[PDB]
Amino acid sequence: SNFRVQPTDSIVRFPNITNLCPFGEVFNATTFASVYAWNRKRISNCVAD
Amino acid sequence: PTNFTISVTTEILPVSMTKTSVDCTMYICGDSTECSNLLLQYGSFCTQL
Ligand SMILES: *[C@@H]1O[C@H](CO)[C@@H](O[C@@H]2O[C@H](CO)[C@@H](O[C@@H]3O[C@H](CO)[C@@H](O)[C@H](O)[C@@H]3O)[C@H](O)[C@H]2NC(C)=O)[C@H](O)[C@H]1NC(C)=O
Ligand SMILES: *[C@@H]1O[C@H](CO)[C@@H](O)[C@H](O)[C@H]1NC(C)=O
Repeated sequence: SNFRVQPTDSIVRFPNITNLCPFGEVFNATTFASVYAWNRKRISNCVAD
Repeated sequence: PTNFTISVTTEILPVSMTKTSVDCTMYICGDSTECSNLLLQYGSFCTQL
């Protein structure tokens, strides 16, 4: 069997996204929506921190 | 009978088949370290094969 090779390094490759996510315009957002007419919004081009 | 005949016939027989070998860890885990460390608290189902 194989006991002779152990992986050594670990590499990461992510695309070049810089602007952070709008957590603060969907999180304080003076007025929210009623539950029976809830609000749906798409999120794109984010570094989700 | 008053005359005869010489007849040549054919018979075909298998004698052997192919020889194989299986690596247990490479088939199950496949160069993973999280696996093949969980496949050590299982039993001896890889020497007996
Ligand atoms: C026992 O059987 C054999 C056949 O297994 C007989 O032999 C055959 O004899 C005949 C007559 O002699 C041969 O016919 C000849 O054919 C040639 C052309 O191929 C022709 O030029 C001749 O004029 C004649 O017609 C036949 O070919 C021959 N077969 C073999 C394989 O030799 C044999 O005569 C029989 N014997 C008894 C005791 O009946
Ligand atoms: C709501 O979030 C926005 C985005 O950062 C910020 O500018 C604003 O001051 C916040 N309002 C309150 C009351 O925190």
